[PDB]
Amino acid sequence: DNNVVECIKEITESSRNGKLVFFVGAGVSTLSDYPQWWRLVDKYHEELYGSPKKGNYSSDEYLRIPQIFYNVKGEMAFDGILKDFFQVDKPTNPIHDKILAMNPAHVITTNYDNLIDTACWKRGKYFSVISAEEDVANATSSRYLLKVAGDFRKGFKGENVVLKEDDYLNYDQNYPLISNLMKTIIATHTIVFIGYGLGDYNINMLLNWVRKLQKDSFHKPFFIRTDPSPIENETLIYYENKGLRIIDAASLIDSNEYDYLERYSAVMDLLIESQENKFITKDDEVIDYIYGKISPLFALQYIRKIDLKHVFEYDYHFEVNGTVVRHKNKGFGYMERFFELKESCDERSKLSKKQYERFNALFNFFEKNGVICMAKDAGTLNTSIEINSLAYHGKYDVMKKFIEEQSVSIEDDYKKAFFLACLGRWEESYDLYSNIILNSIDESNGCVYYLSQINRYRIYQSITQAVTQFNGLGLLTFGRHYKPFTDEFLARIEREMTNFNIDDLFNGMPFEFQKKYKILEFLSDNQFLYDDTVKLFELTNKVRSEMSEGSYSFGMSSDIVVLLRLYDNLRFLYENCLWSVSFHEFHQYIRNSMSLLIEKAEYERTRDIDELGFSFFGKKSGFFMEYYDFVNISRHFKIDDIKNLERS
Amino acid sequence: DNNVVECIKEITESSRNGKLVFFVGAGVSTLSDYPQWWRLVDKYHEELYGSPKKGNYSSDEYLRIPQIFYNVKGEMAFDGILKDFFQVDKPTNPIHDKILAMNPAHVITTNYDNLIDTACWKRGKYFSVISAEEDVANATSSRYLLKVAGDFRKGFKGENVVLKEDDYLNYDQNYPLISNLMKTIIATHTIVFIGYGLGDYNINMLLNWVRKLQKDSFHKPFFIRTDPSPIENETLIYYENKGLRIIDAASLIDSNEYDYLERYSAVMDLLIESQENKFITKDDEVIDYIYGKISPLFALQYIRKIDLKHVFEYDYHFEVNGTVVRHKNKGFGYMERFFELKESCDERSKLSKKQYERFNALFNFFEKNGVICMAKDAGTLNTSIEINSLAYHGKYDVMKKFIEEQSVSIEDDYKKAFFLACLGRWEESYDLYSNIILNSIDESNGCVYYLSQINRYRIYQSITQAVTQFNGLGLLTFGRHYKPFTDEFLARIEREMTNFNIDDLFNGMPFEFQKKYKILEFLSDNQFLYDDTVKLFELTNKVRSEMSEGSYSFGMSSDIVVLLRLYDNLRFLYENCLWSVSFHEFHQYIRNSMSLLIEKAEYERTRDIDELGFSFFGKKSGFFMEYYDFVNISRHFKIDDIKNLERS
Amino acid sequence: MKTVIQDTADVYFKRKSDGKLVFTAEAQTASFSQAISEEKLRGGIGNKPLYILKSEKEINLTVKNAFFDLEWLAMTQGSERYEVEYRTIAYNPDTEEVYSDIYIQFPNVSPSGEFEMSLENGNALAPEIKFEALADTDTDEMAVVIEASRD
Amino acid sequence: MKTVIQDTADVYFKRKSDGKLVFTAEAQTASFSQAISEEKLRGGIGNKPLYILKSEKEINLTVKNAFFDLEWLAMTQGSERYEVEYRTIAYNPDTEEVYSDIYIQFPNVSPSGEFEMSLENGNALAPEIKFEALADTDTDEMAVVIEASRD
Repeated sequence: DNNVVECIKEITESSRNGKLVFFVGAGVSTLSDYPQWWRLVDKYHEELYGSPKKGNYSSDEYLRIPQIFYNVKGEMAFDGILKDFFQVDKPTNPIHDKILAMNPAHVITTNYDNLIDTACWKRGKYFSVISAEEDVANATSSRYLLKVAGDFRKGFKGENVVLKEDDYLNYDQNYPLISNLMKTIIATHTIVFIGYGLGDYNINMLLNWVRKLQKDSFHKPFFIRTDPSPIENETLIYYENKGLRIIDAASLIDSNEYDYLERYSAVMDLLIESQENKFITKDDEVIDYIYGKISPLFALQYIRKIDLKHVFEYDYHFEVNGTVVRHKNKGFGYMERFFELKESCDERSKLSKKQYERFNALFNFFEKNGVICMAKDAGTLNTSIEINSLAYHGKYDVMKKFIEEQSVSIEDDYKKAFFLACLGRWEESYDLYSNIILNSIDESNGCVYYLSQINRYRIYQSITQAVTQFNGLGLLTFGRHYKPFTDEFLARIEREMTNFNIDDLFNGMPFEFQKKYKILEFLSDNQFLYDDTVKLFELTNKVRSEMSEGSYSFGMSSDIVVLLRLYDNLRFLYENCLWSVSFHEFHQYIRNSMSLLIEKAEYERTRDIDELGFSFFGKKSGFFMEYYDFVNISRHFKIDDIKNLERS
Repeated sequence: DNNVVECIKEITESSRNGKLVFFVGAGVSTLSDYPQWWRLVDKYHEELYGSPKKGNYSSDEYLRIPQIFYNVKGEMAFDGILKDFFQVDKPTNPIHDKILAMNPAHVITTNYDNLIDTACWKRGKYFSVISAEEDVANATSSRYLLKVAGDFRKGFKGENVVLKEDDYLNYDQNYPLISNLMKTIIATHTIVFIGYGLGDYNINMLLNWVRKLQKDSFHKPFFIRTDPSPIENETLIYYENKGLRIIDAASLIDSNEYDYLERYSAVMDLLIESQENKFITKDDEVIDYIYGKISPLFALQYIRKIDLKHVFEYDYHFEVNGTVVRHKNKGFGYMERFFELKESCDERSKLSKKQYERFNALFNFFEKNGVICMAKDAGTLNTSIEINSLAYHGKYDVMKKFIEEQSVSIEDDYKKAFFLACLGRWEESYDLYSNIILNSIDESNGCVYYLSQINRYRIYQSITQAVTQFNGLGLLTFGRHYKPFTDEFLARIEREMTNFNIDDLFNGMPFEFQKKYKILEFLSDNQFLYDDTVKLFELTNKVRSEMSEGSYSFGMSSDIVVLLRLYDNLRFLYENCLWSVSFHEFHQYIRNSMSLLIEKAEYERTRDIDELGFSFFGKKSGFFMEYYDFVNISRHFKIDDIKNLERS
Repeated sequence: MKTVIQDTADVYFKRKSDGKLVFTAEAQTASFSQAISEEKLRGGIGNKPLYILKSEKEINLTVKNAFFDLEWLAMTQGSERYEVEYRTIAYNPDTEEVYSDIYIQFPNVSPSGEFEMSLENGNALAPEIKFEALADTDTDEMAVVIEASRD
Repeated sequence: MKTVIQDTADVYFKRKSDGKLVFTAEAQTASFSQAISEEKLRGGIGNKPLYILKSEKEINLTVKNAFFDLEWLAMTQGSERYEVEYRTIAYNPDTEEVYSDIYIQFPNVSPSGEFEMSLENGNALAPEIKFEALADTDTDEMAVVIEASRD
């Protein structure tokens, strides 16, 4: 039915970002064969007289009988009976394993036992058990295990866990902060109940008053009903206009009136479904979801290949050769479907303009990178190497001419900031990124905001590093203390950057950012080089020890993937126009890469060939260096390669 | 003033723990040329009676007169004056940045203007600014901006603003969600007041509201007294009795009455400039500061001094052999005093019995951690690389006897589990780790817990790396398939793997561990090796440039460096009883520098001395086959490496 | 287009005295080795030999792209030393057309690879294998190369 | 107490034409590089050349210092023949006693600093300084040593 699938899909989507809190009701405790208050009021009535009242007690008798018993007999007898009743120790039941398996964030309980805490204990997560008004002020974590009702950790006495109707009268006057945090959690997260009927008038009146405050902006929590008998439609509409969303287990499974725990089993079975890729079976819906994912980053014009797997949650392992392979895809072949659609024009003609509007968008950057097919049927591949980075082209006059040009729009402002940084002077560059941060939210452009964060960060890093360089060193070198920056500028930048560290730069941004920009976070932290150089220094010895006795083929030997990643990550920052294009990391990367190229070439060149050494690859790539490589040598090369690699 | 001393000490406490949230006041908002409220009151009087009040307005009149204006003309001219007097942009003040410099948990805004929004947006964080009932619900982010005064982002209408007498009359229902979340924010985090006036005293109402029953679990917030007139002892007495901590700006330093800027800035920069150590003063506070941090350091077995992350929040740099270089020192040198007390004998007797015992323990631990002396007095030192091992050498009978007994402490069970796992008996290891995780919950010793947990994932990762080619490669090598595991164990391990990961292991542990055991973050990711590999490669290329040049290097520029890092890595993951020694090319991480240290001395056995080789180093350092070198050989040796080092 | 070297090479096996066909195909690694080493094992003789041509030989062979097979795997789930054949295509630099093929085969091969990788970060399978080409005492063995392009 | 052994060194600078005192407390790396080489510098005419003595002689110095001197640094804030005088000691393996001191002096050193310590993370300062050996046209210079092992 539409309502039930809608409800479960709501639960899943809210959980995916981690906004779920589960109301531990008393039903779970009695699900563990724990005797209830039914047994607990008995001896009270027996000392009262010698016979339980036939029929169901009203909402007042249940609270008043222990009150009468206490006020008549004594607190000492009250606590003694509390010991005689609350000393039972029981194991867990599969309910707790499930409810923890839902990966909650916060836990609140009203049943007065401690079974959920020990279920967490075995499960191995950390929670803060708060049960006294003084526990709140010393919160030892950001996860809170509230117990509004209170536990018996500090004993079995009245301060402890109480069910005295006088204490029902004593409201928040005892425990104000508990109610405060209860209202807070009910307000921030989406709420689900479990293990309760309709016998807590208090909670419903809280909810009704809450909905009376928020007016029409109230997030309706969810409720589960375990009645074998059906709940009538008028009651459902009453609770709907009440503000509660009921999910009825009766419409889901069929059982006996005394089945009990097997209904809860089923309701957790309903909850536990948590997936997205399992609903991709339609040919069109493949491209529908694909577009819905890929679209937000049109502002970026290129992405890295082995980086690209980060978007797709590692479901496919993207070989840098432009071909893709399955990594964690347990469902339909949506990339296999897309690649078989690519080579079939008749299937391309079986689509409307609704998908053509997204095919047009895909085309541009998809072929800009150059992904072809999978690794199975692929034949002879070939990548395109070209650089439009004029800053890489070493023509500063034209960039000055473009700098003198006025402003057009946000993307153009980003490019101009990139060239201003390219000239070396930074004052007006920082001013420009300042204004662009001011007005970026006016256009509400997501990716460029974080790109600009990284911009201003690495600009400041470069300025301060150069300052440390002129800091001392300059006087001895240039003879005069050249001060190219006003002391006011330094004072301002230092006063606005006392504490800023980049680690939380991905933690303080709106949570809607990462869901569409998971891949791009890797450019913030110091991992700008760790993911790259590892494979470089692996393949280095790989080929160096491959040596000249085998591991032999014409176009799979040695640097095959090396050129792929080499010119794939070459223009990544060099075409998106990011800034640390002058950093010893790229000195390092280019020098290593170029050395591997020359090494494979000249180890092919002079290798001894008995009969089969030259039968394989009876042609050589010879390392025919291109203009790009020469510019690399000009820019980021100190040995420049022969300076040591001619003695060696 | 000693009072001021513990106040600043506790501000430093709340500075980093994340317990701090600010309550911004009207003084700073006025400090931005923002037209004050009394001027709008005068304008209201002018448009109402055409005459100004002679004498100061009463407390009610300020919000009372606007009721008259609203009632007699109407909201037409009300919104007209809203337009006319609140459509004025203003330039920002430095107080905003100074406040945000400390990164508070949230901001409570009693100002209509969005200046706080400007400061926050150019700071770098986006806060979920809340102003109405609709605003709480859609809050996606976890960091909030709280404008109790309200904003004008919803337009220049009196409905959204809280400047109406009926509103303070009806605040209890119109905007209750913000009120309750405000109370919670007060409760769960420390509070400081800034720039707050003396007209309505939000302190008055809220202090009364929470004092209503605040028994013993409240941390009184701290108010900076801003007006030029000095505070009175009677006034301070009244307020402290009331529940506020009042610090007078003139109680530190005095200037002109209208010079609010210099006063407030002086107070706030006094409070800020304390980094971590400026009030230690005498020697009694020398011992306790290092005490509270290094007391947990006695728990662990052996630590790489490269792993000395933030011993003192990155205050000082601890290099290879064990000397100290000041990294972030500006105040008291609390390490030189302790080290010289270690150097001196008579001054040791100044320590009391407990103090002397702690000093003896600290000196012993410094002996056991390889730290000897600072570079200030570092001379001819020698550190013991005598490896302490039982499985790294292979005395299998020792653990085969060490297993057959009943343990007493959890540490015994931990080391037994590690030893047994090293033996290949990986089945009962899971049940044992279960026993530790289950029983080690009601106890305050968590490093063992963390390491126990991180074993699980790595061992299971190895096991999963095994079974696939056990049903694969298995018949490729030894022909006959085998089943070292049952189906129930496979089902249980798959079930536990399904809803588990490693990314949140550190985030899953309490705050106290995160403070005391913050170094233990690096090892439980995977790229650690990935991250020290790049350091090793930089060292590799430096050493190989040295060999290609032949450059003489004085002292400790030895690939020993390299190889002493080799011992560091070969000791760390072993002494702590961690399976993490048994991984993938960890082996090749050994291998590269292993064959490399062969090549370094191999080429090095050619030194073409000219004038300085004999004089500087007669009886040269000499390459000798180390015993630990041989253990490396017989613990890691493949065959291909032998081949290439043979032909090399 | 600009600068990348590309071909393909497959990896095929079989079983001696059997029609069992279960192994990885099309390994991008398909790595191989050859070596001839000599040592001081003849430093002393009766001073009247003819020759022995000892010539210690060494042959590694490693292939890795997984997905061996599922049928013969299932049949064997319930020591002939196998047999291996290799195929490589050589292109003419002057004409650049598919005209020539290279055939490689070894009678005996021993897959002897280490059985403990256990990488922390879960790879895409990647069960790398290595092989040693064995030789009997009768004759032949090693490599039988057949040259195509009989045009 | 096993073999974590190591020594220390002293580095002294000086500015010529006056008694300026500049020095370095310690030099950890202290990478000393000496290069002698030649490629081709002879035409080969005039029948008997009667002479050739070309020899590329370069001396490289490298120190790391955290002690400049404010006495002059502050005054300059509001060149000279940095000439360098290295100082060190030597030990006799037979006795292992402090008996010999070794001095190394350069009267003409011009610092050749590279303005590219562009790095992401904040290091422990460590401003490594690299020097070049400069020579005049008159005579001598380069290196001078003093021996203090008299007994």
